[PDB]
Amino acid sequence: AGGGHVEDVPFSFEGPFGTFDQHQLQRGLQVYTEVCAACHGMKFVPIRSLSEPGGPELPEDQVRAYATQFTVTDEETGEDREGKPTDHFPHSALENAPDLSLMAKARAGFHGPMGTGISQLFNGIGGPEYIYSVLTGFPEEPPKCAEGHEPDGFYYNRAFQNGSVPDTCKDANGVKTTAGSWIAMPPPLMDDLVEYADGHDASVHAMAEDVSAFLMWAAEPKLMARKQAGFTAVMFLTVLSVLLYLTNKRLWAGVK
Amino acid sequence: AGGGHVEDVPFSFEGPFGTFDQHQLQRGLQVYTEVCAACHGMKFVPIRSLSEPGGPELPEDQVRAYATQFTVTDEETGEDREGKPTDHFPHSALENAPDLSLMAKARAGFHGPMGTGISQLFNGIGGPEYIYSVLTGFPEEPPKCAEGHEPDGFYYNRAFQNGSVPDTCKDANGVKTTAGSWIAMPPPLMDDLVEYADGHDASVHAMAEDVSAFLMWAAEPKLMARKQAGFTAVMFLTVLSVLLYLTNKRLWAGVK
Amino acid sequence: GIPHDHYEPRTGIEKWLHSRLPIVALAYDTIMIPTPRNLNWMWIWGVVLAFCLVLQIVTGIVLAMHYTPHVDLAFASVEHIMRNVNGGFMLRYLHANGASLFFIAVYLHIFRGLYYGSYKAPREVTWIVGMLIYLAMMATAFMGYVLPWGQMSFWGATVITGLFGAIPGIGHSIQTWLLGGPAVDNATLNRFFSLHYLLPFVIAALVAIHIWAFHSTGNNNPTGVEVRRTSKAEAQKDTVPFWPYFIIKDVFALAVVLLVFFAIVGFMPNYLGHPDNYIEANPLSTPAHIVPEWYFLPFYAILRAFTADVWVVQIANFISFGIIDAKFFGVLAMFGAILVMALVPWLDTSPVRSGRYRPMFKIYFWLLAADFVILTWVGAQQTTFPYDWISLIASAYWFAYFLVILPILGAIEKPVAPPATIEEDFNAH
Amino acid sequence: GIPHDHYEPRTGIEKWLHSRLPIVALAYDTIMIPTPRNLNWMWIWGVVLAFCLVLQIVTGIVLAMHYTPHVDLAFASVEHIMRNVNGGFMLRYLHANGASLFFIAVYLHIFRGLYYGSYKAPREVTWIVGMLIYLAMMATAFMGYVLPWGQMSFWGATVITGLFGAIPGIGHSIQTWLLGGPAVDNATLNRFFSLHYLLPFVIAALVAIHIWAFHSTGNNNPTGVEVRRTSKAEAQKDTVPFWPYFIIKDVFALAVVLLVFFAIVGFMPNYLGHPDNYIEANPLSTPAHIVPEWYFLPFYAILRAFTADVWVVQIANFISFGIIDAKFFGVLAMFGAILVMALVPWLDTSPVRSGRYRPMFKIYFWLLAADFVILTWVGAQQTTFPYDWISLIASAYWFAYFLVILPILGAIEKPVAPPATIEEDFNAH
Amino acid sequence: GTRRDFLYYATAGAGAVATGAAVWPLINQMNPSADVQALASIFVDVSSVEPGVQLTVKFLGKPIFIRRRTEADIELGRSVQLGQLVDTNARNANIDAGAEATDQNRTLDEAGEWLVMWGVCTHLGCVPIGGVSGDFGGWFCPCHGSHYDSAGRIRKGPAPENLPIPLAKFIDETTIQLG
Amino acid sequence: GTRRDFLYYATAGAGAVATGAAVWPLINQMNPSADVQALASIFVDVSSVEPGVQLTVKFLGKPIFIRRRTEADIELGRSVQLGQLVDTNARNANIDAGAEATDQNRTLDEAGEWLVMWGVCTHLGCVPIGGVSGDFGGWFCPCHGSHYDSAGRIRKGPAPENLPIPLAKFIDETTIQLG
Ligand code: HEC
Ligand code: HEC
Ligand code: HEM
Ligand code: HEM
Ligand code: HEM
Ligand code: HEM
Ligand SMILES: CCCCCCCCO[C@@H]1O[C@H](CO)[C@@H](O)[C@H](O)[C@H]1O
Ligand SMILES: CCCCCCCCO[C@@H]1O[C@H](CO)[C@@H](O)[C@H](O)[C@H]1O
Ligand code: FES
Ligand code: FES
Ligand SMILES: [Sr+2]
Ligand SMILES: [Sr+2]
Ligand SMILES: [Sr+2]
Ligand SMILES: [Sr+2]
Repeated sequence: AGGGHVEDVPFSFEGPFGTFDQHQLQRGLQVYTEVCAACHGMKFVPIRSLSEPGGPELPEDQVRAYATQFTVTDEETGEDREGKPTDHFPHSALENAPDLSLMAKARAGFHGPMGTGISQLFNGIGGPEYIYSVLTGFPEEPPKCAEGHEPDGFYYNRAFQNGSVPDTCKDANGVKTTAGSWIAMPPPLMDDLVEYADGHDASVHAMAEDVSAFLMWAAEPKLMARKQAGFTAVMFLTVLSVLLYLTNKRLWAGVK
Repeated sequence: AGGGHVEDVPFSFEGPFGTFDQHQLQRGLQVYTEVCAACHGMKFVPIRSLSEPGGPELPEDQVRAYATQFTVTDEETGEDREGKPTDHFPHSALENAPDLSLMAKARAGFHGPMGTGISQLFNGIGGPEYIYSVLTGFPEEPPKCAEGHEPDGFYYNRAFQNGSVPDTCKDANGVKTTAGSWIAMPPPLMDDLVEYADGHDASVHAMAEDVSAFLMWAAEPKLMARKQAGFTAVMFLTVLSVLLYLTNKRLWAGVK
Repeated sequence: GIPHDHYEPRTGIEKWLHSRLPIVALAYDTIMIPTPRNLNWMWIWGVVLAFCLVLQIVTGIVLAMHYTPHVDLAFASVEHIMRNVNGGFMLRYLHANGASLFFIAVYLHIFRGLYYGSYKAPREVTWIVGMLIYLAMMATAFMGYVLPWGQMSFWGATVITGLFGAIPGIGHSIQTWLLGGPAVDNATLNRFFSLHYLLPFVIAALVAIHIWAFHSTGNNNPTGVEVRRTSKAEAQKDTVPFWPYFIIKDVFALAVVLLVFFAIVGFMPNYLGHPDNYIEANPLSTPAHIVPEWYFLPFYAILRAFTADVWVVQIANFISFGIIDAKFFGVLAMFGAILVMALVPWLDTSPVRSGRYRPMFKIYFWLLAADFVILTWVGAQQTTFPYDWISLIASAYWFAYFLVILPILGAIEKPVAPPATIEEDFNAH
Repeated sequence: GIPHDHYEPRTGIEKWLHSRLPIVALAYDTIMIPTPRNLNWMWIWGVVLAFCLVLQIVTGIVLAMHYTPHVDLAFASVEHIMRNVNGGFMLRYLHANGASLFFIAVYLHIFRGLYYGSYKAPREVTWIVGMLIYLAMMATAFMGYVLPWGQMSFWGATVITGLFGAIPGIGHSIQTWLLGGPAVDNATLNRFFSLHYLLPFVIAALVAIHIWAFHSTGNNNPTGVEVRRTSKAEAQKDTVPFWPYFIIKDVFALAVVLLVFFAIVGFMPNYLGHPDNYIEANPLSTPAHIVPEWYFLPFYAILRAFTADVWVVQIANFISFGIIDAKFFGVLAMFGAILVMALVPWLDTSPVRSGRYRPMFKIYFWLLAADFVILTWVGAQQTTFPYDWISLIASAYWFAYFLVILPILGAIEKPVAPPATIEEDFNAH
Repeated sequence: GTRRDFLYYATAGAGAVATGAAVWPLINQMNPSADVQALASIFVDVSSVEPGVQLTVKFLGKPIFIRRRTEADIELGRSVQLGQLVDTNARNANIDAGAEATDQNRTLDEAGEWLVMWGVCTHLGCVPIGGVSGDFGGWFCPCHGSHYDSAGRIRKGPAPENLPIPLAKFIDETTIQLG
Repeated sequence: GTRRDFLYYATAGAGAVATGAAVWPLINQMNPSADVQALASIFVDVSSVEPGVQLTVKFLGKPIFIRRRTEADIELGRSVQLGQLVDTNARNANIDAGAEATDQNRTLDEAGEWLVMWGVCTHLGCVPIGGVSGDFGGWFCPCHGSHYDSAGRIRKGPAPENLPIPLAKFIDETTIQLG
């Protein structure tokens, strides 16, 4: 495989003061339920977090109503039942569809110049920015080298890297000539496939951005709490450092 | 409840040199499969141990044939299948039927004179001897205090103690007057209910002793290794104690 | 510091090491410290405790390589060890009965200290250090008993959170904090396992201070007469080095102890245990004949002896306007048994150290030994009559011995003259 | 022992305690040892490591109260901490990045020792004690990375059992023993968890010996001149007590370190990790872009640098009649990097302590500093050309520095005169 | 000098706050997580519970007792006077906390036939033995020897209070709503 | 005197033997248990595997590769000579251990279309990447950089030997028996 390029998205959560857009996560939640949930699942995400702070923050009744659409096999009884807020999202309905719980942190969107991590140091891991590129990275037609040579059951994506490539597209010494590769996921986003609550734009780029934000929140629900605590510890230890500096400075005066 | 009396059985495994009777556990295995297995289960006992040393020690093909009768839900696949030697015996088919894996060590058959543990010190815990008393402790008719007052679905057993008792059988200050109490298990053993391979006697007393030994092996499969190892450890530390004494005696000789 | 002789580097390698890290010197001064030469068989229990602590830790680490701290798998993971892990059956019984050996040791070790006045000065630090070790051991052994997750394991865990739950006002909050929820659940089992791993190392750290404590002051002896420190040659008459005389003697007794102990583990590993812990945990049903471990029974009796109708409890109840109820009073009595035992250096006012030469003290001491056994025995018995009052009479004497008798004893004692020196006692023997 | 002054009990309580357990005296003699007054900012990493070791153990013990060592629940149990446990997301990132802070420290701490010759006598014991700490840390820190049971975690565990599986003859036996089966399975995770809890306490035990080691001899200094011990008044000109002059200085630097470190954990907790460990373990698929932690990459390069076509490997193959293949040679090279670094007191024959006054040594040191960083950098790169040869030059220079250069250096060195006393360096600056 | 002593206190105070601010995260982790906080009510089908039969159901980690009391069990509660009781509080979440511990205040129906209460001994949280046990024809705790009557009130033993009664109500003729 | 010094040797030996007999159980415990020892054979349904598609199946905890090789892959294997190979051993459990590492000795059928081998890199046990990868049109190991040819033979990298071939045989036209 490899590590290539990505479309840089100014997500709201990016940056030291970045925070989730509450309406965006509700939009991304809708995209997941209506499109992605048909094949994918989130075996690790509790449904109750849709009302927890630093997230979509829905009313508990909407979470209660939203959870009922999912079927859950009771751990004790054994017979299926309606979904409660205490249950997790179901397993991936499609066997070979990976789980989307930690996808926004399990993929790197940026790669250091010479594997030096300089790009990641300034741009981040790039998970939510990589998902946006895969959804919007399905071209109309394949590359010319593959016309009449596509592996059956796969689709070309610019941003996907772990996919097969026809031998007719490889050069003389085995290196692939295409930017991307052939992914097994059909194009999941089609223009205006979803109608949002707040009437927000539902383009392919918009849905990818919205669902990426929701997919980032699913992977790291406590991001907004972490940055509050981090800034506090930074501010506090700075005070401790400043006082320790003046204390250390005055103590050595009585020697030299 | 309480702790009452029991029929003292000279089990072969009792005593410092006691060892399991290989043929006896095969009979107890037969009694479990044909009678007890209908309601009870052994969720902790691996089926493979029916050929392991220090046990029934059947041929692996017979164990392989014996294991196939059980249905098992594959942990990975999900679809049912025939039972392998790697699987355990099934859960208790009857919800309120306790698991018999550790029953032979989870019940005390002896009780100290005044709760001083002297009886256990000389007779053992008495688990396998208590099971024999429950199986053989079903009388023909109930006690006279209970004649015409049996709770429907319960049966009187002399040795069982944790069962309910009618108020008509208790004394003036709340203490029950009967030796035993009412258990929810119908008498599972009937004379000659099992036909053995070698034509061995199939009385109620014989089957109870045989299955008790099998239940002791199920609870403690490694008993024969423990007593050999225990005796071994005794021999080494005995030698070490003796030599340390003579060294200690000669070392201290030059003082007093 | 007793007059010993310094460590002198003999070989060349010893000289190379001694100029950088004097570990061989500290080891020599430590293992060659002068020890009184009149010790009888009752001075072995300190060494026996050292082996047991190593045994539990060594076997414990092994058991942690196959145990699973989870309610759905804990009890199952233990039966995996018993049946499938090579030699796993011996190691578990060693860790279980080893704790029982580890606890008959401390009581014999403790009762030794009470008879010979090893708690009186300058040995307060050694005694108080010992008390901290005892609390860790008691807390440690319980949390280990929760790990198999049997019927006894589950409801034992429910009780201890209730004991901290018995504090007025903040108790109910603390009970949730200890439990990690409304009731005993996976959060309780998982944390009890973590602390059960931690505290034995904390116990080992305390034992170092415990060992350091008596080396600075010196080992007590049956006579109570201090070692002569006016010259190295006078000390040599009153003392012999720790190694090899008492190392081999204690190691000899250790082999005899292990001989007895391995015969238990080899032939009746369950006599000291309770069969109810071989039953899967049932949150909806408690056994009818609960009996804690024998080394917890005496404190189990104290917790039940003070019911709501005891006269003394009603006095405290009225004085506190109902604050001190039966629940809170019972917990204080149970923990109070440690506190009165810890404070005994400041309650025994007799200036005579050894109880061998205190005739009246001998009577009251041997009653306490019987009292501890009686307390242990009644803990397994049913709460009905007459066991309720026997445990109350026994419980009463415990506090009377430390808080009432020992202060009173120091005044009316008619002591006997001890020997002039340790050498005098040895020559008669 | 440097000339300090004894502890004198002042109050009555201090007299009461000092005649029983001189714990206040040992603390005074330890914490007031005379330290050279010319130490620069490179002598802070010892205190930072002490804090880090407390941090990992303290946070680590907490994490064990919610982790479940089981393949079906391990990866899930981590996300339980991240999402539901109050503040659990911070504790994992602290314990995770804390290991990275704990490992940037040792290398700067080690390179300080290599530059200033703190491994040369009388400080061999401090170095060897440190090397044992390093080995425990590397094995310890790895097994923690196995516990989340991600894709990176699973196949890493397969490697280590293969590393001991690469030994001729006995390797396959050890590999089964380490794995507990044909492959990495539940038996492997359960035992690795037990050792990850144990070894940090063993590390703490070594740190005590590490602390005792340099206190007995005295802290090295940038000049390399030992403290004058002819009189208490001359030492005071070359030295100041450890407390309060250097304790506050180290604590000050700690706050600056923690200031930087908490911003990492607060704003980019995953930059120092690998995203592939957020994927559940797959026994049937290995990731395409494996990258171990940065503190294992230099040893990752050495394992891959010695392929079957390397010239040096081919020579060893014939001499040993085929026993030493590329696999076994790579393992020997990886551990050999420790052995050459562990044996550096007996390879550097120059009698000058501090490398500040060794001009030729300085070049090879800074190349070694670049070499260690370069080794780390290639670990993330693919094995293809030209990276294949770069890792071999770097690997070759590592053994050349210790086995070839440093022995030769001691003869042909042209050292520079150090200052007459530490005071001269302190007062001139 | 305010610039002098202040520094030798703020530095110590910052360290004290640092220790405190570093210890508080380590304590709060042991508190219950979000998965346990969000438990909710349940519904029990008591259609086949004859008089004298007790039905034990788990709720919030603990057992809840649901006994259809017999003719005799009802009277024993109503015969006891408020002065004879150890605890004069009903310990019931439905009625007010100050309510008296009458038998009609411990049951759901005026006939006193259905007794619904926490199966949590108020001493230390064990499960009392059901049916007709103890010295008062009620519940007996085997952990330390607490005796309750047929109405679920403490009469003898270390337990201070009566068994608490959860928020319970009949939603229809044959279904109980706990919590 | 043989009665004198001898005792100060046997006493140490008894303690040493006691220590040794007590230490060996602590080591042997880490060996595999009975639950893993009793794994057995499996059956794979290769009915719908077209040429070029690889089928990975779990067996004894590790992956087994089942690739139906393409037209180009088969001849590429047969083009390599025994002298050109790093390892001349076939490492096959069916045929003898001494068999040569020819392409015809690495497959089950004489046509060389079905290749069945352990998906266990012989270096340290990783899973090589399938399809057509590496510098020899075969398998590439991402752990340390081992390149295999289209027949599954090692050509370049740290791996000493070829990928082992399990005891495998076709029981019928469309089913493989592993183990
Ligand atoms: C079935 C009709 C699908 C729907 C609807 C969605 N996805 Fe999917 N996805 C599907 C398959 C079969 C696969 C496996 C691809 C492979 O090559 O094996 C995937 C994979 C993904 C991935 C992983 C990309 C990677 O780097 O490996 C992502 C990030 C992903 N899918 C995202 C995604 C989103 C956001 C969707 C809703 C907008 C969605 N998928 C729908 C099948 C299907
Ligand atoms: C259904 C027809 C059963 C068969 C066949 C066997 N047992 Fe049973 N058993 C059954 C029930 C419903 C119960 C629960 C009893 C209760 O009071 O709750 C039991 C219980 C036991 C016990 C436990 C005794 C105790 O001390 O609690 C034992 C030891 C036991 N059963 C043994 C046993 C044996 C050996 C059987 C085959 C010969 C057997 N049972 C068959 C129901 C049924
Ligand atoms: C792990 C538990 C313990 C161990 C390993 C241990 C070990 C020792 C050792 C080696 C000694 C030196 C003399 C001897 O061996 O008897 C000793 C002495 C002593 N111990 Fe302990 N002990 C433990 C627990 C306790 C406890 C719990 C107490 C009291 C509550 C206690 C009280 C004493 C006393 C009073 C002495 C005599 C000190 C002296 O004579 O100076 N010990 N112990
Ligand atoms: C002072 C030291 C210790 C004491 C007194 C002690 C005591 C106990 C006791 C009484 C039990 C219950 C046994 C049973 O119910 O069958 C137990 C269980 C357990 N202990 Fe310990 N323990 C100690 C140290 C340790 C250590 C250091 C570890 C791990 C490194 C450990 C790991 C375990 C485990 C995993 C169990 C559950 C498995 C079992 O019961 O066999 N223990 N312990
Ligand atoms: C938990 C890990 C460690 C801790 C807490 C620690 C702590 C310390 C401390 C407090 C000092 C005194 C001077 C200073 O602060 O720099 C020191 C010195 C030193 N350490 Fe470490 N250290 C650790 C690991 C290591 C390791 C792994 C090595 C080498 C492989 C090492 C080598 C040295 C050397 C050479 C010195 C100088 C001794 C002297 O100047 O006399 N340390 N360490
Ligand atoms: C003292 C040196 C230690 C080091 C260098 C260390 C390092 C690590 C590392 C690198 C991880 C993987 C973190 C991740 O992948 O997110 C980890 C995980 C873990 N460690 Fe440690 N550890 C140490 C001590 C301890 C101790 C004493 C415990 C005591 C229980 C502990 C318990 C755990 C647990 C439970 C995990 C899994 C949970 C998690 O990854 O957050 N560790 N450790
Ligand atoms: C050396 C100390 C540096 C402190 C950490 C730098 C934090 C700035 O780094 C940025 O943090 C953002 C906050 O999440 C991330 O979104 C960005 O990806 C990361 O680059
Ligand atoms: C104090 C040391 C006593 C050693 C243990 C006594 C062993 C005798 O005790 C008997 O051992 C038999 C052999 O295991 C068991 O079958 C009996 O149940 C047990 O009572
Ligand atoms: S726990 Fe119920 S009376 Fe003590
Ligand atoms: S593990 Fe496959 S080449 Fe190293
Ligand atoms: Sr961006
Ligand atoms: Sr018998
Ligand atoms: Sr009265
Ligand atoms: Sr060549």
